[PDB]
Amino acid sequence: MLGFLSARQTGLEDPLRLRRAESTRRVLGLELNKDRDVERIHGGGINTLDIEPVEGRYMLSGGSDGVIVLYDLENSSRQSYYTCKAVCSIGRDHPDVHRYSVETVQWYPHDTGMFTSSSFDKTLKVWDTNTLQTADVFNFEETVYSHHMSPVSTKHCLVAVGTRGPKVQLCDLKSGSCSHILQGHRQEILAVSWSPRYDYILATASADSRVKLWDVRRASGCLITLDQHNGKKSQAVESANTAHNGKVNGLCFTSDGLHLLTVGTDNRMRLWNSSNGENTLVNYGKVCNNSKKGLKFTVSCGCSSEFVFVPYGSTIAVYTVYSGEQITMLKGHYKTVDCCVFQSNFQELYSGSRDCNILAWVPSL
Amino acid sequence: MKSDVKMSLSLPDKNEQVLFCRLTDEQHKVYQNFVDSKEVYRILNGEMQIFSGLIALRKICNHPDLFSGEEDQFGYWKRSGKMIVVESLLKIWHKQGQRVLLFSQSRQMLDILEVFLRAQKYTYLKMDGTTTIASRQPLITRYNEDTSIFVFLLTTRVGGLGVNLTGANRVVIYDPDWNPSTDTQARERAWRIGQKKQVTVYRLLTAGTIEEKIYHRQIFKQFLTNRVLKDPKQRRFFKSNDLYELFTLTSPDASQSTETSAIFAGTPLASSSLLAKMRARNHL
Repeated sequence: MLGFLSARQTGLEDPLRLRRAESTRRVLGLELNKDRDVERIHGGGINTLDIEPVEGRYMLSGGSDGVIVLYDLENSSRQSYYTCKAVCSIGRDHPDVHRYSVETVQWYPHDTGMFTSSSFDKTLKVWDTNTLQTADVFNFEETVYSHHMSPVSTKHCLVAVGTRGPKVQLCDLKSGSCSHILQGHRQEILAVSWSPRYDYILATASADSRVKLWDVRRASGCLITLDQHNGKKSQAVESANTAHNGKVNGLCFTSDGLHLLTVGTDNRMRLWNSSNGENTLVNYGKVCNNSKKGLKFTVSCGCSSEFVFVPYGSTIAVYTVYSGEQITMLKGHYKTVDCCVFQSNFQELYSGSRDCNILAWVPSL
Repeated sequence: MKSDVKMSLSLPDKNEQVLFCRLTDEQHKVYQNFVDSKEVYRILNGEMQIFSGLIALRKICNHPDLFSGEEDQFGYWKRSGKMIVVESLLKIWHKQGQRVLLFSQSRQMLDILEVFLRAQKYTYLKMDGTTTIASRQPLITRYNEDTSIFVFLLTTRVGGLGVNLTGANRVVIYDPDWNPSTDTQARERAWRIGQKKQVTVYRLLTAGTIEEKIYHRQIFKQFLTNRVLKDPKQRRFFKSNDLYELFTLTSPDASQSTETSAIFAGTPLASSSLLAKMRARNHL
């Protein structure tokens, strides 16, 4: 590493080299945090986490008990040991608390003054973070499994919602229009994710073992349907062209948005060319998941090699996205891990699981 | 609309009136017998289709001879008040030298109006659904080119959309329809681009009858379309029960004003604009 510092000082290597190499080294040295703790307030398992995209300071967490906790991740104390204190809380005494489990919570991109939370109580609530009051509510005829706002859209502000209905809802936060729907799936839509690269590209994964990419501006259904075999087993499109041999319960675009990682209940993760949905045949081995709802997993950013952190039983499996090589198992949870969210500023990880714990993984040394 | 683009093209002024034509006493008796007969009672019980009762009352307000079935032949114009007003308007307009469009949704009452015009000495021309399509264009042309034809007979829904009837000056809609658009098209057909003289539309209604409620429904649908398409904020005109109950007869005695006039008695985002718009829409 002194070689890295010397090369940076002498201009031999771009500082990009040191930055991404050290980010990768930090991610590889991920371990149970020696001096850090997260305050425990959820009475039930944490189903979702979200660190705000700008300044990466505050973290939302939705629990199976319906409460939403807002934590400050910064060590505002002077000690090396600190607990991520809870700033705010939609608790059981809040007038607008979710009646059932909160399954997805997401900070509004471009601004930390608002966030959103969808629950199995058939509601997508939009909260003002300052007053901590519901600015809006969208009701659905069937329970919400996931939702996502575009991390890129300066123009549109649509929330793509996947419920147990076979339709992907698009709720306009600009003047409230939840009527827009996308047809083409056949069972519950367990995951939805906007492309970080393209403004109007949305990937939706449903229990019909299919993943569809939509240009929501378009009037002609999905753009691409992901196919495991890319055409080896080709059939007229009524039941073929499946992404997995089970329910596809998780989506994640890579950092650049040029590839898509789909995890399904066939104990398989697959990497897809996001421009034509071709399977890249990256192996990843066996990725154990049996979740009946959406599975939240994230990818690394700002590193020499991209990593993907997938909940794997009661562990976090870290894989290399483009080679599939298994990095490691982060092993500190006592029950199945529901979500993991990656802090890209310091290569940190926060994992929420059914054991009512949010565990922080920090690079060692 | 023709509000922003009006300055580019010309448009002669258009005036419109809704005449409220009292029922004749025989017509009034027939209407009251029908609204007291057991058929409308079964309609109110839901045991029979209300639609036949609607058609029957519309027939009664058009002319009793439709529903019931010298100076006593078929379709005598003295037995329906709307035909009295058509008598007066046709006579006055012929003395004025104008040219008339005579509209009616019913082709049977269109034929009754033809027989009435033959009983008078008005020259006229008829075009309806029974005329062959290949000979529709000549008739219109013959009406539009000369003045020796006085009144042209239509139903609101015959011909292609907007058949060019320009030589007409006055237009009378003999009976209202359920669709606002067919009556709007009826009045629009005379008053189009390249209309030389001021065109006025007279809608003929029978007050306190089914026809008044048909006109009320027509205005209500027009209001709904306008609210959806041009501006949501709109002064509310109607009552839910009065608008929907349409099997009664309260003919005015001129002591109290008509129902229509009683109803119309007065005449990237920076997450704060986004939040402001959300809370604004939600407080409403």
